Parts: sequence; structure tokens; C-alpha cells
Amino acid sequence: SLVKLANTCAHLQNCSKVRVALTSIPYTKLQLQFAYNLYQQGFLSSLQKGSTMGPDKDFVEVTPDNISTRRLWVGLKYRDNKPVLSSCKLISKPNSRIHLPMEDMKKLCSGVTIRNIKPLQPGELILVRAHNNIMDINEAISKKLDGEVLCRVK
Amino acid sequence: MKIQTNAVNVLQRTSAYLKSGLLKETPAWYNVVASIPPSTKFTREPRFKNPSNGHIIGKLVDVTEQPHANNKGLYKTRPNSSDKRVGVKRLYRPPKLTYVEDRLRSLFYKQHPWELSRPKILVENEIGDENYDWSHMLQIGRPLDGESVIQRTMYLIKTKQYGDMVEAYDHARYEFYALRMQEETEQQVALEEAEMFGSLFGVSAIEHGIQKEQEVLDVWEKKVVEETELMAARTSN
Amino acid sequence: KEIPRYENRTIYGDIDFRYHGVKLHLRSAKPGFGLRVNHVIFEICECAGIKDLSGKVYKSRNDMNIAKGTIEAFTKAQKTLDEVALGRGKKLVDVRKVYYSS
Amino acid sequence: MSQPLLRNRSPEESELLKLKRNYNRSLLNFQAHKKKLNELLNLYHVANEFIVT
Amino acid sequence: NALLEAIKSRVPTIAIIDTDSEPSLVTYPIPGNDDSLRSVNFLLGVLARAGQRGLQNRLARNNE
Amino acid sequence: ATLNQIKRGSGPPRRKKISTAPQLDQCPQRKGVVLRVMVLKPKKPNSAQRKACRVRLTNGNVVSAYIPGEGHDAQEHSIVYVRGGRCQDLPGVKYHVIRGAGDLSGVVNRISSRSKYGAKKPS
Amino acid sequence: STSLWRSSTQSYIYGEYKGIHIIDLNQTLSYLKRAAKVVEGVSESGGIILFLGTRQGQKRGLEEAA
Amino acid sequence: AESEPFGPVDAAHVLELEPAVETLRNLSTVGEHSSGHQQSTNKNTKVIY
Amino acid sequence: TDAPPVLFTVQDTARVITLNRPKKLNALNAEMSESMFKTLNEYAKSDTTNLVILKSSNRPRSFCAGGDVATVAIFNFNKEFAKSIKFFTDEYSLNFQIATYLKPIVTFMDGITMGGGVGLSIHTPFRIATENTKWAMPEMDIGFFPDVGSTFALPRIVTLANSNSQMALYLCLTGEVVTGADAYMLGLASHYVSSENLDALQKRLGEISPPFNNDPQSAYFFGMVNESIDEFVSPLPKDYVFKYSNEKLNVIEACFNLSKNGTIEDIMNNLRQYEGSAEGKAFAQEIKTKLLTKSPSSLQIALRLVQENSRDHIESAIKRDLYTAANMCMNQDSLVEFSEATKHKLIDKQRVPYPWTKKEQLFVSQLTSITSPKPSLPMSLLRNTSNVTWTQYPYHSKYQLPTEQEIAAYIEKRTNDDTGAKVTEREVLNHFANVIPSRRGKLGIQSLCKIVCERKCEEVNDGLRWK
RNA sequence: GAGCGUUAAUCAUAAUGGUUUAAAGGAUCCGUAGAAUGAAUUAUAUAUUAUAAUUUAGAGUUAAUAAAAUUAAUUAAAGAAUU
RNA sequence: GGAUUAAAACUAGAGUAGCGAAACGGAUUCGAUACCCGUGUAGUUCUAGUAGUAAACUAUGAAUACAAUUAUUUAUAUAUAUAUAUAUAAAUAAUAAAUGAAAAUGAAAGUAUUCCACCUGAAGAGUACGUUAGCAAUAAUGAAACUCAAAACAAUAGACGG
RNA sequence: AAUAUGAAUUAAUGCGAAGUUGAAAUACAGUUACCGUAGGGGAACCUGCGGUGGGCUUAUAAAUAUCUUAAAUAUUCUUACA
Ligand SMILES: [K+]
Ligand SMILES: [K+]
Ligand SMILES: [K+]
Ligand SMILES: [K+]
Ligand SMILES: [K+]
Ligand SMILES: [K+]
Ligand SMILES: [Mg+2]
Ligand SMILES: [Mg+2]
Ligand SMILES: [Mg+2]
Ligand SMILES: [Mg+2]
Ligand SMILES: [Mg+2]
Ligand SMILES: [Mg+2]
Ligand SMILES: [Mg+2]
Ligand SMILES: [Mg+2]
Ligand SMILES: [Mg+2]
Ligand SMILES: [Mg+2]
Ligand SMILES: [Mg+2]
Ligand SMILES: [Mg+2]
Ligand SMILES: [Mg+2]
Ligand SMILES: [Mg+2]
Ligand SMILES: [Mg+2]
Ligand SMILES: [Mg+2]
Ligand SMILES: [Mg+2]
Ligand SMILES: [Mg+2]
Ligand SMILES: [Mg+2]
Ligand SMILES: [Mg+2]
Ligand SMILES: [Mg+2]
Ligand SMILES: [Mg+2]
Ligand SMILES: [Mg+2]
Ligand SMILES: [Mg+2]
Ligand SMILES: [Mg+2]
Ligand SMILES: [Mg+2]
Repeated sequence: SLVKLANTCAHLQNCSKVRVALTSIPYTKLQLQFAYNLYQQGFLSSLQKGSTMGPDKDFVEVTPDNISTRRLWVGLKYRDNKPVLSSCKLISKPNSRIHLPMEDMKKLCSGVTIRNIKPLQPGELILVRAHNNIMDINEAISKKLDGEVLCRVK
Repeated sequence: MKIQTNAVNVLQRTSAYLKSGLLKETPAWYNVVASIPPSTKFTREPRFKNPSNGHIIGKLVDVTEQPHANNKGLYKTRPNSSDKRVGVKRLYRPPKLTYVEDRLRSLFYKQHPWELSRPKILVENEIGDENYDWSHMLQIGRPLDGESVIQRTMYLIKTKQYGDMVEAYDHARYEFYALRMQEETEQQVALEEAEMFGSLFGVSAIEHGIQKEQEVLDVWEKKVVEETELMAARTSN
Repeated sequence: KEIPRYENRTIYGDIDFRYHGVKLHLRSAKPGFGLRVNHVIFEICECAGIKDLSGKVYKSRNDMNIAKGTIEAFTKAQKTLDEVALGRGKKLVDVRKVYYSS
Repeated sequence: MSQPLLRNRSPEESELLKLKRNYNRSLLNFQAHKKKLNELLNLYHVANEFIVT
Repeated sequence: NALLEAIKSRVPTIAIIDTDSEPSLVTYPIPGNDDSLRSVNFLLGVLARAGQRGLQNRLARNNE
Repeated sequence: ATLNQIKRGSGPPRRKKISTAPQLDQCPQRKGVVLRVMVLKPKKPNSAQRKACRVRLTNGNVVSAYIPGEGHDAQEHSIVYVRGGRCQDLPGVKYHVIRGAGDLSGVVNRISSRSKYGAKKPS
Repeated sequence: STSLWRSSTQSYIYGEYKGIHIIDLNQTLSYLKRAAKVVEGVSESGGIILFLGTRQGQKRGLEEAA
Repeated sequence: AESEPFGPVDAAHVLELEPAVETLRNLSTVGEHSSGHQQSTNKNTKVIY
Repeated sequence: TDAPPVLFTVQDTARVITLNRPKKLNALNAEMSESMFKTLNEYAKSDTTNLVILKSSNRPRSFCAGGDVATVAIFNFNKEFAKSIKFFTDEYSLNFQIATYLKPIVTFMDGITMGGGVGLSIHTPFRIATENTKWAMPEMDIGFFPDVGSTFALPRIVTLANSNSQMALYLCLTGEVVTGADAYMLGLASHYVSSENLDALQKRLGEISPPFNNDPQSAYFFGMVNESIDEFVSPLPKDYVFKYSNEKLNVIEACFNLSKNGTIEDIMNNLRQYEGSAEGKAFAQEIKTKLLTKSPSSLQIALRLVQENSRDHIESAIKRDLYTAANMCMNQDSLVEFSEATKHKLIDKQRVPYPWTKKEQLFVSQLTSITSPKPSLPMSLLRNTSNVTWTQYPYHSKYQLPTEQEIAAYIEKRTNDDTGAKVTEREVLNHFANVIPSRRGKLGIQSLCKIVCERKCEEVNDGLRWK
């Protein structure tokens, strides 16, 4: 769901403004892939599976009995009195989805505004979804993949 | 109030003054602050345990952990509404510290109201010097009071001499009565023995109270008379 | 105040900053691009040492609030590559600068 | 990441779940039925004070 | 007033920060009760002796 | 507006100057015949005796044209050429007559800005 | 009092007890040691150290510290 | 990655250009008396007189 | 799919390495060592990592119970000598990388730190101990030698009764376990921090960064790391009393004082011919009992290495341990019992000591062969990003408690000064607690200085003489 | 500059917008179309869509237990005062 | 598209005490087609309908996810050394952050998402014409020409106030 | 029937200058203003009915207070005592 992803993007911005060290997001494949990309890129300190009440200390298998109570817990980073994850916005919106070929993704990473999408800025992360997998735009260009431009994180 | 930035970055703002040349001379604090960086995260931190009672914070009991029926005779097969509400706020709210001794302390002073009348000094001397062996109630350095009973009760339950808290508490209470009776006699006898050897005392406690009551009853006499004369005039109207 | 400058000529990336009623859209520019911005912003860039910059002002074009907004944007809306790298624990490479390196 | 997101209930787990859920519904129906009979008994004890003739 | 002037003047500051006090307004906060004279005088004394040791070490290096 | 409202027509209004000489019919100038020469009073705070003229254009539109320059020889039945441009202080006078065209002569003894007053160059 | 809490101090709180917040002394000690080293450094460097306290009774401590 | 090496050749691939050193070498073989000067790949257009 | 043996995580600008083998008490195998060795080379090249933190995920149960020698024993029984030599080349190469690492490494010794664990901390100037620390080198009971460069570290860092490596030989030959505060006072731990304060300390370590134009490899940053840890140090428990009394320190300093060609028999003679207090005499018998339940060959090899790696540079000392380990797994001359003893204790649970058979006295040539590289087996330590060697640790002294040789140097210097003044115990305490910048206010520094003066100095008039 | 000016026109010059109080929230709700938008897991396909199976966090149904006596429509009554 | 929709008004049949447009008188006033007083018709009431308009206002469309505190009630639940205490929601009040032209908003007028309605200088004008609906009053829909460089909001310091 | 043109005839409105008759609005604007609707009047406007605040949140006391060693002891204290 792009709506759920929009909710998570706004939630992370709200948490950064108040500078909470730990927060939770919905437990879904897309959310987990989204969070994992942020973790590998250094935007998130930690990524743990858990419940509504907090991160799990020991592995708890997820089943239909507890799926409704599952959450993903992420740790936010702050350095030099500044949040590492300052902004998080969707590019492809629920009511206007944007699919780009690899050629247009290369233009976006080169400073060209494609379909009103402002080009990639220094130190910014743009994520792309292709065949239900989320990857960095630079990685999609390396794999010659065409996909939906989901969001941009800075 | 907004998280301030300029108080913790004095070193970085100063460094720009020196590099540009706006400030010719390095301040004396400059080197000290550089070697000892200020903390500048100002984040809210989660907590997963109450330090007082060791209760775990942030743990959800899954339905798989409640296989048996409840007090109503029903099994739990699905999460309830409370289980489905995010509880992040509990991770950040300062835990309420609780102690079993607090319950006993309230009981002791409910059973012995006049123990409250014995003045207590809250000013600490040195908490780290307290070397107490609670096998006995009396201790060198601290008064005999309700706390002596509570600590004795805990030692009994900690050593497992008694199982029920009530039994340990009752045992400690009797030890407290014995010590209180020996002191009430030492004071009575000491006064009696001194008077028998020619000790003289200016004012007794009973006398002190009479004098203080006289001072108050004298002002009260004047006002009563004054207010019983204004009434007579005002009522005459 | 000191303002971060990328290669001591321009800003780090693009800035979309709102100062009261003034909407400032500033874009970094290539070497030799010059200053193509509101006249108020031009003077500030000259004193600050910014040589290449593009941008547009939207909504309110009050000179006083443009100047203050610009100064605030140059400090509160920029992040150096070094600061981004340290916060994220990653290496950030300027491809154009590496292309002309040994 | 390699862990599966969800593990489907085994056929046996679904059987035990259905047993508990059927029991829960049956117990509540029985308890309500017995409560109604206990109120009918307490009403019989006092029907000698009620007038119908 | 004093804290804001120190910020404007780039003067590092130390302060006792109680639960109702803003930590970010000082360079080096010390969390602690600021209402009791015993608590304040205990913390002030420690800082004062630390300064004294620094002063004695500076006067000692001058002698030798 | 929402994305669907924009799809249905919602959008920013367009900015384009509107015609201030509708009677000319998108022509640089139109010939006309003076119906009556008149003198009008500026709207406040201006004071003057502004010379104007009512003109019937070759397209049938009747307009009021300001006669620029010091002194004019325009009369009734005189052939005049009318161009765009309003007289700001005279409401309803939205056009100008061209000096030195038709039966309206150039300003007598004009030295500066002669081209604007139909004055030929002195030898 | 917990009623007067400035939530920006949340990370310094050990818990609440008897209607007041208990400050975490483990953090106080670490902050106190850090602050003390700064005072020692500035003193050893010859800097001017000003002690400001305007609550009743603080003068005696302030004068001796200086 | 924080410890990933990135050099001029890697940058050239990113920008889809020949390495800068190659450009310098190709610009030194342009002189009429310089080494490497070659022009024959174009002699493949049928002409009739 | 399986939990990785070692977990790597980012802590702001600090990189946390966590040992993740709880069921094995964080035992170090070739996989763990190789992973850590490779990841540390990358962090050395990185310009965003300021320091590294080596901890365990099992604290306070254990930090590292020692290298995985039970698996090396099975290799020997299966003649998989190539596998065994790989395990020691990886471990010893990782110990050499840590010793010469140019960025601060901070080891949290929160639990059992025995064997390989000692190699993970002994080579770092910032080795923090806790109440749960249990330092020991129990190799003599398994038939092995003191490895992981412990024959180069202990003779150079121990604080008391270590003038001639007497205390170093006592710990390596007896396998005595030192606990918490005692490890800090002996010099085994640079700092003593309560376990409860480790979380806060870790966060502060990630937040500190070199100032201005100083790299994390500069001495200036090393001082900053030391100060940060000190802010979390707390005063020792009031009841705490040092483990070894002066009388017990006199037995070790005399009974383990050998020459450049000493032998384990010489130590046995001193322990059997010791004279003095009743406690000292009884203490010497306790050591004699213990030293007679060890491997007769291991004790001689340990003494050889201590007398060889106490005056050599780090690289040659670590390399000599690789040769010894390889020359022991492959028992060409049937002079050791490392493999059989290891199975008797680890592979098979047997409280009783392994009955020893090699009870002879190896010659100087025999010891040389066991501790020298065989020309047929070429083994070399993996290359690190520093590739440097030196005879003295570059930072250990500045940030640990002073040794008995440093206090002596100041008494001799002060006593031989033109001032013509008298050295007084009070002046010694002040000079070590309130003078040296890196030692100012160091925990348990005055207590250690008083132990040294009461046992090493002679108080005549208002002066002190170095007996 | 052999053009210059002027008139007539075209493009550009702010929606990288707004609607408490400045132009602008429909009196309110119900609900049809929507070529509007919208959960979870897995597997395929021709792939942000389709299909199938599965799931319960949205949305509902029925009970049990406790709580409340209001809001509509209708019928039947009361009250102080006024003329 | 449908339904409901204050007051006034209208169509029938009842009712009509009090109140009360209008009208007729009395005062006040330079004058008083007013304010005040009298007599007081429609109306105000009920029954059955028509009509669908209000400063019909929170001048703020609905829904979902989310973000820092306090106080005060309410509800549910839990516990007991039985009346408090501990929890979780709702409401209200004051706020942090954020937003804003500011006044201020404060869980939205914040961070986001989805759908609908609506606006594009003033005046002309919610007017003209046409159409639709209604017994009617009217309601809905809804322009252009001409003219002008205005027009409007928040806030600031004054001046003034029967 | 539509489109266009003129058209008897007839409706609404803008601007321009000053005057005339009142003083309706802005302060409690001298009867609170305004919204819907109805009736009336030279003109603004007046009156009835309901609604709104873009007017009254502009909100600010029926007062009364207590006992333990006043000092040879607290008040002094400068890294000392322990
Ligand atoms: K607004
Ligand atoms: K009536
Ligand atoms: K709507
Ligand atoms: K009026
Ligand atoms: K009205
Ligand atoms: K009216
Ligand atoms: Mg306070
Ligand atoms: Mg030309
Ligand atoms: Mg445009
Ligand atoms: Mg809106
Ligand atoms: Mg509304
Ligand atoms: Mg409206
Ligand atoms: Mg439900
Ligand atoms: Mg009403
Ligand atoms: Mg009627
Ligand atoms: Mg009349
Ligand atoms: Mg009259
Ligand atoms: Mg009347
Ligand atoms: Mg109707
Ligand atoms: Mg109307
Ligand atoms: Mg309306
Ligand atoms: Mg209403
Ligand atoms: Mg609804
Ligand atoms: Mg109408
Ligand atoms: Mg206003
Ligand atoms: Mg009047
Ligand atoms: Mg008036
Ligand atoms: Mg009025
Ligand atoms: Mg009237
Ligand atoms: Mg009215
Ligand atoms: Mg008003
Ligand atoms: Mg008001």
C-alpha cells in the first residue's frame, strides 16, 4: 500500500522533530523492505521485529494468531544536534503513480527534471520498486530495471 | 521550547571567528571545550524495565502464551482491543517506582498513630556509611522507630524464617514493643533517681504548656471583652 | 556567520525554504554559471562568496524578508557532504571532482 | 530478512482453534441458559404472592 | 537573561538542570535538584575544588 | 484543487494583456470623419481645457479621440486617422488622432519630438 | 512535581516517586565529572570563571567557590 | 560504502566518458608531427571521376 | 539463516563489534577471527569511523571464554593440521592487528575474559573491566602455552611484583583467575566501569569525534577517549580489599625471580625453600601444589616464551606464538600433550587433571625447536593495514595505573635532584594523582602508590629510599 | 542606429496556489456514477496491475454482560400566571 | 440525485388569552412618516399543505495515519492493608513543537494521504435576460458592456468616545 | 423556424461637479449593529418575528493562624577531622 507508505513517511518526520530514539511502523513486506533500505543506507540505527508494546528481545514467529499485533521498530539517528533523517516524502503518490524506464531514471540521477520529479540531490536516497522489490535508484540503473519511483529520503 | 543549537556549538562558531580572522586570539576555554565535547543529541530514550520492581516494560503476552482458560472459564483465541493499540508511550513515560515497604510503612503508622508524634529528621548524614545487620532491631547510628520494624520485617522474609509477610511483621512488632518499654522505663527511672539525689528543674513540660496557654488566654480575654462591647453598641441601634 | 559553500563557489544541492511569506527556491549551479537570482539574493551572495547560483522567489517578494530568509536558508537548510557522510556512516564521492583527479 | 513474514496455521492448529472457539460460544450460551432458569426458579418461589384469580 | 547573553557572546556555560529546566540552553548541563541549598552547595563545591586543582597545577608548572 | 478537479478544468488563470482599443478592430489605425470638436474638463485633481473630437470610423464605430499638441486645425467633416491610446484624465477618451495625417496638420513650430507631432524637419 | 515536568528532560528521569520525578544520579555523576573537568581545564588555562546564583542563601557557597 | 574505493576510472564510467588521461593522450597525437597521428578509417567512400 | 557468529553495527561514528556465540561463551573460531580481521581492515581505511568497540552480546555471563581449542584438538586427532594452523594464523593475526591498530579500540570485558578473550583486550590501551570480569589464562591445565601475545603484554603492563616478570609468570603458570577490581589494580584492565554504565558509555563513545583538523589516529583523540571513559568510572566499593597482600606479593616477587636462563625447577626450589612469614610460607606451598598439577612441558614452554617475548618486538613475539602453536598441534617429537589433554578436559568433561606423561626437563635445544619455525612448514601472519612493529605499547602506559617501575623512577629522580629535598609518601601520591594530565584522578591510584611504598620503599626521617 | 519612435498584436514575466478572520466550505446528511481512492500473506502471469488461494488490523452481523433514560413521532396529563 | 431543513410568507379549516407589522390616535421634537404610550388588524397557536431560504456560523467539508506535556471531569477495568491506588479511552482548558500576513490554531488552522465543493482585482451584480419550479411572495441557475488603479485583511502608534 | 441588422418603444446602471433634505453607519455613534423575511415611509431608513457577535469572557477577595533546651551549644570553619 502506498497509503501505508505515505503514513510511515509522515510518521518518521514527526518522530524526528521531537527526537524520539525509537518508534514503530506497520509490519508488512513493503514496510520491512522500505525500513531495510534506510537501515543499510545509514538512516536508521536499528531495525527489529516486535509487537504493539515494543521490540522483541527473542525471536517470535509471526502467525495469523498474532499478525494483527505485529510491528516493526526502528531506531532514529541524530548527530551534531541535527536529525540524520530530516525529510521523507513519496514521489509516486496513490492518486498519481509514476513508472519510469531505466533511461529516464538515469536522467533523474543526472539533474534532469523528469515528469515534474525534482532531480536527485547530494546525499539524498531515492527508492524504486520493481517486481515487489525495493532498491536504490542507482542499483536499479545498474540492473537495467524499470520500476516505480516510490519515495525520496534526505 | 525549541531545542537550542547555539549553546552547544560555541566551539564551532568560535572556530569560524578564528579561521576567518575576526577573532585574533584563541579564548582560554577553546582548547578545554574541544577536548571535552558537549552532548548534543537531546533525544527521548525508551525504557524496558521498572528499576524498582523489575517489571518488564514493552512485553506483549501473545494468545499462544495463554493456552488455559481465564477466570471466566473462556479461552483466549484472538487478540483483544488493548493488545492491538500501540503502546510506545509506555516506553517513554517515567516509570512509577513502587516498594513493598511502602505498604507496611502505611500500616505501621495507622496501627500506631502516636508514633507520628516522634520527630523524624529527614536530613541524611551519609547513606554509604550505613553498615546495618538486621538480624537485630537496634542499630548503632539510627533511631528506633517504625523504619526499624519495616527493615526487620524484610530481613525475616528475606532469610525465609517466616513465609507470610503478616507473620514477619507481627514478629518484628513485638520486638519493637519490648525495646519501647525498656526505654520508657529508663527515662522514668532516670528522672526519679535524679530527684532523689537533689536535682532541680526550672520548668516541666506540663508547666511549659500552662504558661503558653496563659499567654494565649490573655490576648483572648481582651478581644472577647472588646467584641462583647462593640456588639452591645451595634445591637443597640 | 559562516555559511557552508560547496567548492567555495555554490551551495550543497537545492534549497526550498519558507521564511514567513517568502518562498525561496535556490538551486546549485555549475562552475562559471554566475548568479541568476533575485537582486536582493545577488548582493548577499556577493558578500558571502557565492559565485554560481540559480533560484526563484514565490509569494512574498519583500526585500527585507528575502535577505533574512536567504541568510537563514544558507545556514539552516544546508548540510555539507562531510556532515552527511558522518551522520550516515557512508562515503560520498563528487564524481566530477574524481574524474579530474590523478 | 530471510525469515518468512507469516507462517500459515497448520491443519492441526486450526482444529484445536475451532474446538476452543466452539467451546467458548457453547459455554456462554449454557451459562445464559442456566441464569435464565435460576431466575425462573426465583420467580416461582414468589408467584404465591401474585394474583391471577 | 544570563544564559542567552552567554550564547550571544559564545561563552560556554555550566548549569544545574532540574526536571523543569531546559537542558539545551547550556553547554554542559548537570541534572540535579536546584532548590535545595545542600544539593546546590554540594555540586558547587565539587566544581570549585576541581577549579582549585587546575589553579594549583598551573601555579606548580610555573615554579618548576 | 484535487487532481481530478484539475482534470475537470481547475487551473491558474492566464495572464495576457487585454485590448484597450476595441473599436479599431485590431488595426494599427482607422480613418474617420470628425463629427464634432469639443473641449473637455480633466477629472480632479487636474485642471485644463483638453481638446477632443468625436469621430466616426470607417467601420461605423463612433469614438472620442484626444488631439495632442499645442493648437489644431480640426473641424467638422475633417478626415482624421485615429490610433490607440487613452487620455488618462479624460474618462471615455480612449483614442488619439494622428498629427500630420489626413486633414489634421502637424503641430506648428514643433522643434522636439517632431515625429510624434507630424512636424517635418526644418532645413 | 510531575505536574511541572518539562518533557525535554525525559532522558534524565529515573522515575516518579511521591508525586515528584527522580533524577537519575548515574547520569548526574557522569555529567558532573564532565562539567568538573571543564572547570579544571579553564582554571588551569588562566580563564575567567564566573559563578552566578541568585537564590537566597547561595552567597556563601558562591563567594568561597570564587 | 564507507571503505569503497572510487577513482578516476570509476568516475569516468559513471559519467560515460573516456578517462581524462585518455583524453589528454588523444589530444597529444593531433599534431601533424606528433606520434599517433592517423587518418585512414574514412577511405571507404566510393568515388568516380 | 543462522545467526552470524559476530555481529557488526554502527554507533554514530563508532563501529560496534559484538561476539555472538552465547552457547559457547563467545569462543573464537576461525570464522569469527577471519570476519573480525577483515572488517577491521575496512574500518581502518574508512574516514567516517573514529573508534571501534569490541563487546559481547552475552554480558554479564561472558565476553570471551577463550579460543575454540576443542575443535583444534579434534583436528589433531584427525590429522587435519592444515585446519589447525588456519585457526591460529587467523586468531594470532587478529591479535596483531588489534595491537597495532591506529584507531582507538575499546573492549568491554563484561564477563569471563579467558584465553582468546585476553588477546582481544590485552592488546588495546582501553580495556574496560567490570564487577563481572574474570580474567584468567588457563592454558597450563590444557597442555597449551600462553598465546595471543600474552607473553609480550603481561610482562609489560602488570603493575605490582612485575619487575622481572614475576607476576606475569605467576598468572601464566598458575592460571589464577582475577576478578573485577583486582584486574584493574594489577594492570590487566585499564579502566573499571560498572556494568550498568556500559550502555551510557557506548553512546558517549559514538558521539565524540576528533576536533578541528585532527584525525582519529592522533594522540589528541586518544586522550579524548580516555577522558570520556573516566567520566563513567565510579569509586571502588568501600569494603573492597586488594586480592594480594604485601606478604603474598613478596612470595611471587622472590619465588618467580629467575635469570635469563632460568628453569621451572628454579621456581620450584624457591617455592620449596621459601622463608618468611607464616602466610608467605603457606602461600608458597599453595603455588607449589598448583604448579605440580600442570603440564610439565607447558610450564617449561611458557617460561621460555616469557623470557623471550619480554624483550622482543610485538611482531616477533606474535610470530613466535604461531610457530609454537603449530609445533604443538603437530607433535613431531612427542614432547607435549596438548591434544590429549584438550580432549580430557573440553571434548570430555573430566574434573580430574589429565595424567601427564612428558614429565622430563626439556633441554634448551628442545625448547628452541618447539618455539622456532620449522623450515618445512611455512606459516606467516596475515597482513594488516598498519604493518608496524615496536618493542613498547604506544598508549598502554598513559591510560592505565602506573607500574612499580614508574614510581621508582620518580623517587630516584626526585631523590637525586639538585633540590636536595626529601621524598615523602604524601608527595608521591600527589605526583601521581594530581600532576600527570592523563592520570589525574585515576581510580585507585593512591591506594596502589601506598602499596608500593609500604613494600618497596624505606621511610627514613622524612624521606623515602628505594630498598 | 539606416533606421528611430509610435499604434495594433503574439510569447514570456508566480499557482515549486488558495477558501476562520482578506475573492472562495455546499444548511445538513444519505447515497448513484466515478473512465476516483482504498488492508495482509503466498503463488503465477503477459506485472504497482490481473488472477487464484489464504489471513484479520479496516468495515460489519448476532449474542452475552453492564450502562444510560436522551432524541424523534403519537397519545394521555400537570403547573404557575394572564385576560 | 434524494431527504430533512429556523423565522417570516402563502393556500384551506379551526382557534385567538397575551404579544404584536400595519392602521388610527397620544406625546416628544425646529420637524418625528421614528424611538416612548394607547386602541390594537395580519401574524404568533393547532390540523393538512406549498415553499427550501438565514450571521442555516466553529464565518473552519468529510475520512484515515501520525506527533511533546499538564490540569480537570467522565467511562471501563484492575487491585487491595477499603476506600483510595494503578491502568486504558473520551471530553474540556492551558501549552511545547509545527504552522501562519499576523490575530492566533493546537490534536488542528501541525506532519501526511484520499475524495468532494468553491475562488481568481474593485464596482457593475447575485443585478439583467432566458430557463426551471412554485397558488403566490419568490427560489435556483447566472452574464456582458461601460468605468477605475484601485480594493481588502491582520497588526502598530495615535486621536477621539453622550 | 433560426441568424443578423435597424427599430417605435422601454428597463437597469456607471462616472463627472457642486448643491438640496435629513443625520442612517463607525465610540454604548447617542434606539447595539448586522442576516433572512414581511409591512410601512421624501430620502437615507422605521417597525414586527427568529437568528448571529462581526457588542458586553469588557470576566479580578465576606480580612483574621500555633509551644521546647537563644547559645559555655546554632551562627565561625579553607582539604581539616576522621
Ligand atoms: K487563512
Ligand atoms: K390573536
Ligand atoms: K463535501
Ligand atoms: K439604527
Ligand atoms: K433584517
Ligand atoms: K428587520
Ligand atoms: Mg527546581
Ligand atoms: Mg540593417
Ligand atoms: Mg508558469
Ligand atoms: Mg480546506
Ligand atoms: Mg458547514
Ligand atoms: Mg457560505
Ligand atoms: Mg471490529
Ligand atoms: Mg429557535
Ligand atoms: Mg389562515
Ligand atoms: Mg403614528
Ligand atoms: Mg404628530
Ligand atoms: Mg405601538
Ligand atoms: Mg417540504
Ligand atoms: Mg433571498
Ligand atoms: Mg445561502
Ligand atoms: Mg443556529
Ligand atoms: Mg460515516
Ligand atoms: Mg434571484
Ligand atoms: Mg482590521
Ligand atoms: Mg436621529
Ligand atoms: Mg446616527
Ligand atoms: Mg444606532
Ligand atoms: Mg411605522
Ligand atoms: Mg430584532
Ligand atoms: Mg462595534
Ligand atoms: Mg470582542
